[PDB]
Amino acid sequence: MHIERLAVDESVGRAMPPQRFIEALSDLGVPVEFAGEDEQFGPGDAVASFGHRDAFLDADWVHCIRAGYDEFPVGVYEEAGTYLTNSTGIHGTTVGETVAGYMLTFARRLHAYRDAQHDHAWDLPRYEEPFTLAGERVCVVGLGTLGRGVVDRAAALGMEVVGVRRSGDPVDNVSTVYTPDRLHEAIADARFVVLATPLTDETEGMVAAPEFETMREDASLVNVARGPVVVESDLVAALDSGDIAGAALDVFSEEPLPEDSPLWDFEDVLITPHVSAATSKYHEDVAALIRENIEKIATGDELTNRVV
Amino acid sequence: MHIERLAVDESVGRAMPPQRFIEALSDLGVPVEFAGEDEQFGPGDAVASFGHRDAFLDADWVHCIRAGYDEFPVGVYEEAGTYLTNSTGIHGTTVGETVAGYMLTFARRLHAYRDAQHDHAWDLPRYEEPFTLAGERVCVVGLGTLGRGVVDRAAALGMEVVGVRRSGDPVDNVSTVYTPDRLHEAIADARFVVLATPLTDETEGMVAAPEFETMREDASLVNVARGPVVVESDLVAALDSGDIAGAALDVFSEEPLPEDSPLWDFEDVLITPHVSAATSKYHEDVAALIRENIEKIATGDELTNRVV
Ligand SMILES: NC(=O)C1=CN([C@@H]2O[C@H](COP(=O)(O)OP(=O)(O)OC[C@H]3O[C@@H](n4cnc5c(N)ncnc54)[C@H](OP(=O)(O)O)[C@@H]3O)[C@@H](O)[C@H]2O)C=CC1
Ligand SMILES: NC(=O)C1=CN([C@@H]2O[C@H](COP(=O)(O)OP(=O)(O)OC[C@H]3O[C@@H](n4cnc5c(N)ncnc54)[C@H](OP(=O)(O)O)[C@@H]3O)[C@@H](O)[C@H]2O)C=CC1
Ligand SMILES: CCCC[C@@H](O)C(=O)O
Ligand SMILES: [Mg+2]
Ligand SMILES: [Mg+2]
Ligand SMILES: [Mg+2]
Ligand SMILES: [Mg+2]
Ligand SMILES: [Mg+2]
Ligand SMILES: [Mg+2]
Ligand SMILES: [Mg+2]
Repeated sequence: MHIERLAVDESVGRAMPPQRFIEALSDLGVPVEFAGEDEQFGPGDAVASFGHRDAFLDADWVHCIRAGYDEFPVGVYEEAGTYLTNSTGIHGTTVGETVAGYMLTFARRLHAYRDAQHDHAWDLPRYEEPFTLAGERVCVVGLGTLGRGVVDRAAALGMEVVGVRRSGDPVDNVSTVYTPDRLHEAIADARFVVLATPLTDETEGMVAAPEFETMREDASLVNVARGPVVVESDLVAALDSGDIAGAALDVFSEEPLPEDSPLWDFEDVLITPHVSAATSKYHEDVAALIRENIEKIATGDELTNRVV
Repeated sequence: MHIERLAVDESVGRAMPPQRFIEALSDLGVPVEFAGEDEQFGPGDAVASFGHRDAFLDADWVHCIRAGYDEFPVGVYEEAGTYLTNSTGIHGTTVGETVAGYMLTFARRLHAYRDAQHDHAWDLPRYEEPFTLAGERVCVVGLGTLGRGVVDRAAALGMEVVGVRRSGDPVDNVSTVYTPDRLHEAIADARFVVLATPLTDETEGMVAAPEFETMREDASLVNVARGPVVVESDLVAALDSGDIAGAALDVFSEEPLPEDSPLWDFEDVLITPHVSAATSKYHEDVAALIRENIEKIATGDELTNRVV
């Protein structure tokens, strides 16, 4: 690989202003150019993009500007001989902070107060409603960049932390790590269950009616992974039946979440519009990954975040 | 002083169910009795109360179940020989968590999402709006139990932390401690300014138009102290003018906050109903101070949290 050009697909617009991103890449040593839906690639092309296009298969290298690459046909890239990288490793602080925010919102009742603020109502909680995260248990399912960002902040707040990962191996600040076949043991005693796994064959529909049964009735689910990791209809049923207490949800089976979803109306559900990782500096964070991999290519070393 | 009785004033019901507090004081070595608003007191009586009654001055000891004793006439107690203690030392975790919650709410825009949830609207923030607390500066004004509860959590979240206290003496996790005569220096570069001082002759009206001028236009004020530490009309004016960005307010010059107050309507104000220290274990927290002081009276040692 000898890269002569970085093309920036217009789909990066879904996550950030393209112009800001192009300006963040200006002294790379190769030209950085905007590319639209209908363009052609070839030897020496690198491409930064949000979604997949078949035209990218003519390029040497595609960088997906998301951590999740579940919408990329990974097998076709391998067969085409086209390198594919992702943006894992940059979302730990933003997502960890958002999730700390969700848990504190539930513990301190901030969402109920915000509801009351609209009515100008000085509504006091029941004595038993407010609690402290200190001493409460969180189970973090997926212990990568997102999961660890959550873990570190939960641990800092004095929470008891357990979690689940594919390898079952120790993780700093996690008292007990479980393999995925022991999910029900992991979630059983947790006040919060946080989902931070990629969407894969194995994780799709992982959290469904049996898991909501196992969960504490006073527990909340947090999904910052992908919508289809949860069976959304089972989630609705569990919330209506009281199998769990509530949820903070950033990702959904259909996005935007349809207006007629029952999820919008549960008091103890927080809906956020796939923004748990949002940051005014996203363009710089992704640009740094692109720069790193340019140097890797130039010096003939293995790419950071290589999917295939 | 030899205590023969602990009277539990009915005003404790403003903070916790009195039956829960009475039962948590069962092993004091003296009887614990409820006291209505028309109750007589004499030698041997200790009282546990939320607010002041002149009737208390015939008792030997009043324990205020709040940290703030500004509604108690301290000069009137000293002259009368009646001991006064407060409940400072028990609100660090509850207030610390709530303030962390407020700051994360603003950084991650959760309040705006909650507003959109009511309308079933999938409304992304503007790109420049979401940020991370990590790397941002907070000034904590008041470095006692509440202030340290805030500091420790802000520091753990990766914030730069400075603060203000009377003595100027070092405090763990505060990088620069200022005395109150350098308030403007302390607050000028802060993204968040947090108030955690008592209401005193010195602190009343501390934060007014000139301080809102000094503060960053992108900064937010957090008030978990007492309403009159801030000049409320100057706050409204500052929020209208954009001298600051917003505020999280748990305390007000008049509580409950009047429906007609303009503070309810600012998008970037969070109103909470004097609940930043709310917890379902408050009865246990308050009882343990009372137990402590009972033992110190027996051994004839100096009381904890003695006011006069
Ligand atoms: N809401 C949002 O805006 C965002 C969502 N995401 C989503 O989060 C996902 C995770 O991203 P990131 O943390 O960067 O990814 P990482 O690759 O850093 O980590 C993935 C983690 O998931 C674990 N894992 C894999 N399969 C399973 C399983 N079956 N059960 C439990 N754990 C499993 C891995 O285990 P091991 O450690 O053993 O390998 C690893 O700990 C992305 O794929 C994306 O879908 C990402 C960014 C933002
Ligand atoms: N919203 C709520 O529900 C609650 C509100 N509060 C309020 O918080 C107040 C503080 O409580 P707590 O932290 O327990 O009290 P503490 O006595 O532990 O701490 C008070 C702090 O205020 C500092 N201070 C005093 N005067 C000034 C000033 N002029 N400028 C800067 N700092 C000053 C003191 O400085 P130094 O240490 O140097 O003397 C001390 O560090 C209470 O009096 C009460 O009004 C308390 C509990 C709950
Ligand atoms: C969109 C950029 C991050 C958000 C999510 O898409 C991801 O997988 O990273
Ligand atoms: Mg309710
Ligand atoms: Mg259940
Ligand atoms: Mg707006
Ligand atoms: Mg930051
Ligand atoms: Mg003054
Ligand atoms: Mg002044
Ligand atoms: Mg209104």
